Formats: sequence, C-alpha cells, structure tokens
Amino acid sequence: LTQPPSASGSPGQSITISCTGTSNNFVSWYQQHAGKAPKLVIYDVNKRPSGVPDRFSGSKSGNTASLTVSGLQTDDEAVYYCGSLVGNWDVIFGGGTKLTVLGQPKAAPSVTLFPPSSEELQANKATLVCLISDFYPGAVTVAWKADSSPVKAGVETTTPSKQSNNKYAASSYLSLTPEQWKSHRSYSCQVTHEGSTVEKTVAP
Amino acid sequence: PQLQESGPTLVEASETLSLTCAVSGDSTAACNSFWGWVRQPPGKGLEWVGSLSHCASYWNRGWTYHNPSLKSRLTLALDTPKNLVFLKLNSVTAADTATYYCARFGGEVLRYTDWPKPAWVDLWGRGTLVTVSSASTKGPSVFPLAPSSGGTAALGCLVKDYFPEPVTVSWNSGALTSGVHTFPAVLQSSGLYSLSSVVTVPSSSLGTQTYICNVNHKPSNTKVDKRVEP
Amino acid sequence: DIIGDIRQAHCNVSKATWNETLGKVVKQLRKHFGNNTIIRFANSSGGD
Ligand SMILES: *[C@@H]1O[C@H](CO)[C@@H](O[C@@H]2O[C@H](CO)[C@@H](O[C@@H]3O[C@H](CO[C@H]4O[C@H](CO[C@H]5O[C@H](CO)[C@@H](O)[C@H](O)[C@@H]5O[C@H]5O[C@H](CO)[C@@H](O)[C@H](O)[C@@H]5O)[C@@H](O)[C@H](O[C@H]5O[C@H](CO)[C@@H](O)[C@H](O)[C@@H]5O)[C@@H]4O)[C@@H](O)[C@H](O[C@H]4O[C@H](CO)[C@@H](O)[C@H](O)[C@@H]4O[C@H]4O[C@H](CO)[C@@H](O)[C@H](O)[C@@H]4O[C@H]4O[C@H](CO)[C@@H](O)[C@H](O)[C@@H]4O)[C@@H]3O)[C@H](O)[C@H]2NC(C)=O)[C@H](O)[C@H]1NC(C)=O
Ligand SMILES: *[C@@H]1O[C@H](CO)[C@@H](O[C@@H]2O[C@H](CO)[C@@H](O[C@@H]3O[C@H](CO[C@H]4O[C@H](CO[C@H]5O[C@H](CO)[C@@H](O)[C@H](O)[C@@H]5O)[C@@H](O)[C@H](O[C@H]5O[C@H](CO)[C@@H](O)[C@H](O)[C@@H]5O)[C@@H]4O)[C@@H](O)[C@H](O[C@H]4O[C@H](CO)[C@@H](O)[C@H](O)[C@@H]4O[C@H]4O[C@H](CO)[C@@H](O)[C@H](O)[C@@H]4O[C@H]4O[C@H](CO)[C@@H](O)[C@H](O)[C@@H]4O)[C@@H]3O)[C@H](O)[C@H]2NC(C)=O)[C@H](O)[C@H]1NC(C)=O
Ligand SMILES: *[C@@H]1O[C@H](CO)[C@@H](O[C@@H]2O[C@H](CO)[C@@H](O[C@@H]3O[C@H](CO)[C@@H](O)[C@H](O[C@H]4O[C@H](CO)[C@@H](O)[C@H](O)[C@@H]4O[C@H]4O[C@H](CO)[C@@H](O)[C@H](O)[C@@H]4O)[C@@H]3O)[C@H](O)[C@H]2NC(C)=O)[C@H](O)[C@H]1NC(C)=O
Ligand SMILES: *[C@@H]1O[C@H](CO)[C@@H](O[C@@H]2O[C@H](CO)[C@@H](O[C@@H]3O[C@H](CO)[C@@H](O)[C@H](O)[C@@H]3O)[C@H](O)[C@H]2NC(C)=O)[C@H](O)[C@H]1NC(C)=O
Ligand SMILES: *[C@@H]1O[C@H](CO)[C@@H](O[C@@H]2O[C@H](CO)[C@@H](O[C@@H]3O[C@H](CO)[C@@H](O)[C@H](O)[C@@H]3O)[C@H](O)[C@H]2NC(C)=O)[C@H](O)[C@H]1NC(C)=O
Ligand SMILES: *[C@@H]1O[C@H](CO)[C@@H](O[C@@H]2O[C@H](CO)[C@@H](O)[C@H](O)[C@H]2NC(C)=O)[C@H](O)[C@H]1NC(C)=O
Repeated sequence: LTQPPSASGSPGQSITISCTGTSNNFVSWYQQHAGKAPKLVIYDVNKRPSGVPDRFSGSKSGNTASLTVSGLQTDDEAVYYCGSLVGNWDVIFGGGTKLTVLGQPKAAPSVTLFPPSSEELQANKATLVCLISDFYPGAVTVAWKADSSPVKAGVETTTPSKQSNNKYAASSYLSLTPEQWKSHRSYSCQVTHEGSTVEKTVAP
Repeated sequence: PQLQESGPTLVEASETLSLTCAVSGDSTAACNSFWGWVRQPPGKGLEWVGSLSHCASYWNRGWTYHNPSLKSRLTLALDTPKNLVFLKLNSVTAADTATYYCARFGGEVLRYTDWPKPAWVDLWGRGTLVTVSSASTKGPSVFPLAPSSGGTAALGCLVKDYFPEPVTVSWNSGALTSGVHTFPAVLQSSGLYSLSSVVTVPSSSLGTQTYICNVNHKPSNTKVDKRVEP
Repeated sequence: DIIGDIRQAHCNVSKATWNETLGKVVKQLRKHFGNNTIIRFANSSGGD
C-alpha cells in the first residue's frame, strides 16, 4: 500500500491522509506514537472503535482509501499506518504517514558534512556523515551524489529526533571504500526539506 | 485485556529466535479473534508475521497463516489451556532485528465464508526489542572530525562500530554546555551501533586552545579521549 | 449461535459415479419398455 511520506497541519484544521492498493473494504488505520506501541484508530473503513474521538473518520473511494482527522491537537502527533486484507487471508501494511502537530515556527534545515578523517582511511575505511538539524517538520529525506551521478549504495538514514530547542535533527551515514573516495573528487549530499533542498559538498 | 511479551532481547545470528506472549483478561480458546505477531524494524514500517487459531472446520484441525517470505524460517504455536502464544524463528539474521509485538487479529473470524478472514489488529502489546548480532560486546572506534562558517564553525567526534548501547560523550569533561549537541545511535547492516556529536565554537579560539571529547562505554569497558586538529 | 461457515446444508454426489450407474440402470428399464425409447428423468412432482 502506498502511503504519503509526510503530513502537517495547524491545531483546529482538518487533515486527510490517503492510501491506495485497497480493492476491498477491510482497510484499517493505526496510530503509533514514537517510543510506544501502535493503536488501532479505525476499522472496516468508516467504523470507529471504543474510546476513539468522532473526529477520526475512514473513507474509501474506488481503489483509494482515506483517513480524516479534524480538530488537530498535540496528542495527534504520531505515525499513521494503513492496512487491509488482500486475497484469501494475507494482510499488508503501507509505509505509513507521519503527521506532526508541533508548535511554530517553521525553519530551513542546516547541513554540516564531514569527509573521512586521515586516521580512518588508514583503517581502510571511508565514511561520510551528513548532519541535519533545526528543521520543521520533523521528516526529511536525504540523498547522496558522487560527482554528478547519485549514490545508491552505503546509505544509512535514521528517523529524526527532537532537540532541547524543540527543533528536529537527523544524521545520515554513508560508508564506502577508500578507493572510490580518492577516485571521485567531490561528494555531494542532498537534503530535501518540504520540496526545497539543501546541498553540501566535500573534496580531498 | 493485556498482552505481555517475554523472551531473549539479544540473540546471535543464524540461531533460533523464540518469543512467548502472555495474555491476560481473555482466553485463547475464544473463536472471536486470531492470535499472532507483528514485527516493526527500527525506524521502519509495520510487517505482518503470521497468526493461527484452533477453531477449525470439518476438513481441518485448525488454521495457520504464514507470511510468504518468512514462512520457511518461522513456526507458530498456540497453547490453549495455558493461554500462551509462541513464535519460533529458525536461522535468524541481523536483518530480522525488530521490535516484536504480540498481536490480536480481528476481522471475519467469528462468522466467515469458506476460510476465515482476519484483517486488522484490534489489540496490541507493549512489545520488546530483539537485536540479532553475529559478534560480541565491542568497543567503539574513535576518530576525530576536523572542521573548516559564519564566524563560528562546528567540529565533532566520530563514534564508529560498537555494541551494545549506550555511549556518553562529553566535551572537555562537561566544560561546555551552551552550543553542545549529540546525535542518536544508528544500526549498521552488520548489526552494530554508531553515532556522533557536534559543537560550535568561535574561530578565534583555534590555536593553542584545543578541544577534546570524552568517550565512555561501560559494557566494552571503553574510555577514550582524542584531541581534534584541522 | 452458529460459529463458522455461513452456509446451507449440502449434499455431494460424484458426477462420474452417478452417471455410470444411470447408464446401466437405464438399459435395464429397456428390457421392459422396449429396446428403443426415450427415457427422461425429472425431480419430484409435488406433495408433502
Ligand atoms: C462438495 O464438493 C465441493 C466441490 O464441488 C467441495 O468443496 C471443496 O472443499 C474443499 C475442502 O472441503 C476445498 O479445499 C480447500 O480449499 C482451500 C481454499 O482453496 C482456495 O484457495 C487456495 C489459496 O489461494 C491463495 O493462495 C495461493 C498460493 O499463495 C494463490 O495462488 C492464490 O491465488 C490465492 O492467493 C491469494 O491469497 C493469498 C493468501 O491470502 C495472498 O497471499 C495472494 O496474494 C492472493 O491474494 C487456492 O490454492 C485454491 O485453488 C485451488 O482450487 C482451484 C479451484 O478452482 C483450482 O483452480 C486451483 O488450481 C487450485 O487447485 C482455492 O482457490 C484450501 O486452502 C485448502 O487447503 C488447505 O487445507 C489443507 C488441509 O489438509 C492443507 O493440507 C493445505 O495445505 C491448505 O492449508 C493452507 O491453507 C489453510 C486454510 O485453507 C491454512 O489453515 C493452512 O495453514 C495452510 O495455509 C498456508 O498456506 C496458505 C496458502 O495456501 C497461506 O496463505 C497461509 O499463510 C499458510 O502459509 C483445501 O484445499 C475446495 O476448494 C472446495 N472446492 C470447491 C469447488 O468448493 C465440498 O467440500 C464438498 N462437500 C463435502 C461435504 O465434502
Ligand atoms: C467448532 O467450534 C468449536 C467451538 O465452539 C471448536 O471447538 C474447539 O476446538 C479446539 C480444537 O480442538 C479446542 O481446543 C482444544 O482444547 C483441548 C482442551 O479442551 C478442554 O479445555 C478447554 C479450555 O478450558 C479452559 O478455558 C475455558 C475458557 O476460558 C475455561 O472455561 C475452563 O475452565 C478452562 O480454564 C475447554 O474449552 C474445552 O471445552 C470444550 O470441550 C468440552 C468437552 O470436553 C465441551 O463441553 C465444551 O463446550 C468445549 O467445547 C475442554 O474442556 C486441548 O487438549 C486440545 O489440544 C489438542 O487437540 C488439538 C486438536 O483438537 C491439537 O491441535 C493439539 O495439538 C492437542 O493435541 C495434542 O494434545 C492432546 C492432549 O492434549 C493429544 O491427545 C494429541 O494426540 C496431541 O498430542 C500430540 O501432539 C502434541 C503436539 O501437537 C505433542 O506435544 C504430544 O506429545 C503428542 O505427540 C485443543 O487445543 C477447543 O477447546 C474447542 N472448544 C472451544 C470452545 O473452542 C471446533 O474446533 C470447531 N470445529 C469443529 C470441526 O468442531
Ligand atoms: C465425499 O467425501 C469423501 C471423503 O472426503 C470423498 O472420498 C475421498 O475423495 C478424495 C479425493 O477424491 C480422496 O483423496 C485422495 O485419496 C488418496 C488415497 O486414496 C490420497 O493419496 C490423496 O492424497 C493426495 O492428494 C491430496 C490432495 O491433492 C494431498 O493433500 C495429499 O497429500 C496427497 O498427495 C500425496 O501423494 C502424491 C502422489 O499421489 C505425492 O506426490 C505427494 O508428495 C503426497 O504424498 C487424496 O487425498 C479420498 O481417498 C476419498 N476417500 C475415500 C474414503 O474414498 C468423496 O469423493 C466425496 N464425495 C463427493 C461427491 O464429494
Ligand atoms: C459418464 O460416463 C462416461 C462413460 O460412459 C464417462 O466417459 C469417460 O470419460 C473419461 C474422460 O473424462 C474417460 O477416461 C479417459 O480414458 C482414456 C483411456 O484410458 C484416456 O485416453 C483419456 O485420457 C481419459 O483418461 C473414460 O474412459 C470414459 N468412460 C469410458 C467407459 O470410456 C464420463 O466421464 C462420465 N461422466 C463424467 C462426469 O465424465
Ligand atoms: C423441480 O424442478 C422444477 C424446475 O425448475 C421446479 O419448478 C419450479 O417451481 C417454481 C415455483 O417454486 C417456479 O417458479 C414459478 O415461475 C413461474 C414462471 O415465471 C411463475 O408463474 C410462478 O409464479 C413461479 O414464480 C419455476 O418456474 C419452476 N421451474 C420451471 C422450469 O418452470 C421445482 O420447484 C423443483 N422441485 C423441487 C421440489 O425443488
Ligand atoms: C439473537 O438475539 C439475541 C437478543 O435477543 C442476541 O443476544 C444479544 O447479543 C448482544 C450482542 O450483540 C448482547 O449485547 C445482548 O446482551 C444479547 N442479549 C441477550 C438477551 O442475550 C443474540 O446475539 C442473537 N444471536 C446471536 C447470538 O448472534
């Protein structure tokens, strides 16, 4: 199932997140708070469970299923997954949609890229680390490039985490061989935040 | 209704992972729901494992559903009298490292047509984290990060492969507070851990005045200080 | 309450075995009703 990567909204506004790949009505959505267990907020499309506010409503049109949250509040900030039965008895889950109801104000990320050290190359290892911080919302995708062509190998990216200043921060780790590091002069790291991207480059 | 997971939190590679769920407030004999597991890899999406039920029909002694990919390496079991759920994973790799949740499956279970159709997990458990590693406790490899903006640059200390958590890194043994930052750990494809730190200092301070980070790791018994120069 | 398949009671008969029997039986009726004639089967007429 294809679920949108991110979603944002202000308190009181209504957000509608979609899901596709559902040909049946067995669609269900879940809410998982960071560092906690997932909780089922809806089942059998529109139907609501016990202790769940009316503002949560499921909907399915054609092959597309949709969840709608009106009257946003602090406790609505979490990751939302959708799932449905397929075929005979198997069930699958989407990638999930991260919805954030954090306080203002929005801000561009900040990238600091560090090339491998002199002591590290001597261990026959090469690792580049992109440090992204001070961004809103707390969901950012990171991309790597070596010269002009992109790098699809050695990419390790982790979910961002809130800081003391309430701004999110994340770090992506690229581990490669020293041979391809010295061969290719410059290494670019692309950081995409809400459409706009921030880039950094390092060369030995 | 409460689901309590129990078992080894640390398992070696290629071995057999075993986990047991203890249900409270409900009977496994009940035909209203299916019982199984759902695993969620760190910082990743939800993946279905499988579920079964002894409530059968005329041609079978029960029903058991396996995830097509995980089918070969898993075995599902239910204890009806003792009200317990079991999960056994053969030949486990570091790719199977995840937070395992005890799951109760709802759907067309109490009144179905042909085969039973479970579609959603109504009741979850707290879940536990199982990390699969082919190695033992490891000391972190410490390398300095040399800086070059905006009147004040940033430098840090690199913490490479180690296991298990945590690691505490202080700058000059807690000498600086304002303008000090530390990033969370990262799980490597080799089952290990890695993280880093960063601090912002003026360019005028560059000179005989240098910066040294204090690394501390209890399990691997590692205390390492390294001076940083550009 | 009924817990299981939602269905009406059903009776199975193997198409091959009933037919084979029918073909042997229909030939025996022609030892009386004549060697050549049309024999048609139909369900119950009506009653209790
Ligand atoms: C009077 O006469 C009547 C006949 O006129 C007679 O009716 C017949 O009754 C018998 C039983 O009484 C029926 O036989 C049973 O049929 C069951 C259902 O069979 C259907 O479904 C399966 C599965 O299909 C899915 O999976 C395969 C493989 O992945 C795919 O290829 C399919 O496309 C489909 O995939 C979808 O679903 C997946 C899972 O959700 C998804 O992942 C996927 O993405 C898709 O969405 C088909 O294989 C069957 O096809 C066969 O029949 C058609 C008929 O047209 C043929 O054309 C075709 O070529 C095939 O031959 C059919 O569509 C069977 O499941 C059942 O077999 C199970 O039980 C026996 C018990 O001994 C086991 O030995 C066997 O291994 C099976 O066990 C599995 O399934 C059970 C649940 O059924 C589980 O409990 C069990 O643990 C095991 O599960 C494992 O495997 C699963 C995959 O199979 C997997 O999903 C699980 O996760 C798990 O790992 C048995 O054969 C027969 O169909 C009736 N026929 C008719 C016409 O009605 C009636 O009984 C008579 N009356 C009386 C009183 O006698
Ligand atoms: C139709 O629907 C009905 C439901 O309406 C379905 O009926 C269910 O069917 C399942 C499957 O058989 C049953 O599970 C079996 O349970 C028995 C024990 O049953 C007794 O205890 C149950 C639990 O009682 C507790 O909970 C209740 C509720 O909270 C509580 O009130 C109570 O005080 C107590 O605390 C009772 O529910 C149960 O009552 C039932 O029976 C009564 C009559 O006895 C009846 O009056 C009731 O109304 C009710 O129907 C009863 O008191 C387990 O022993 C059994 O486990 C064996 O059997 C299954 C297959 O059936 C098999 O898969 C298992 O592996 C296991 O087989 C091994 O162990 C046997 C000995 O234990 C041994 O003989 C076997 O050879 C085998 O041993 C071999 O293999 C193992 C590995 O497998 C190996 O280790 C050994 O060494 C050896 O090699 C079942 O799990 C349900 O109880 C039953 N009822 C309900 C309500 O669910 C039915 O399935 C549907 N379909 C059809 C076609 O009918
Ligand atoms: C009324 O009900 C009765 C009872 O159910 C029906 O009579 C039964 O009919 C079935 C099928 O017509 C028949 O089942 C076969 O019996 C064989 C022995 O006689 C079995 O060998 C065979 O099992 C194989 O096939 C199964 C399904 O494909 C597999 O699940 C099973 O594992 C077997 O496969 C093995 O063997 C092959 C080689 O052949 C091997 O390669 C495999 O590795 C594996 O080892 C069937 O089960 C029953 O025997 C019949 N029962 C009786 C008492 O006669 C009757 O047809 C029903 N009537 C109506 C009208 O519906
Ligand atoms: C109704 O009864 C007739 C017989 O009067 C059945 O015809 C039979 O049809 C089957 C094929 O479905 C024949 O089997 C065949 O056998 C030959 C020889 O081994 C082989 O070459 C074929 O590939 C096939 O297997 C069967 O022989 C034939 N009967 C006779 C007596 O020849 C018919 O099947 C019955 N109705 C139904 C439900 O089919
Ligand atoms: C045996 O098979 C016959 C053949 O199907 C069954 O006869 C059917 O009986 C129903 C009544 O229950 C008929 O419905 C009627 O249709 C006519 C025409 O539309 C309408 O005028 C009536 O008001 C009624 O709706 C049905 O037509 C009839 N089948 C045929 C082919 O005419 C009979 O019921 C079967 N016996 C048993 C015991 O099941
Ligand atoms: C048949 O009808 C009865 C009511 O006359 C149903 O029993 C009720 O079931 C509901 C569950 O939805 C309970 O909340 C009620 O307390 C039950 N009432 C009584 C008097 O038992 C029964 O469920 C219906 N048939 C079934 C079992 O499906």
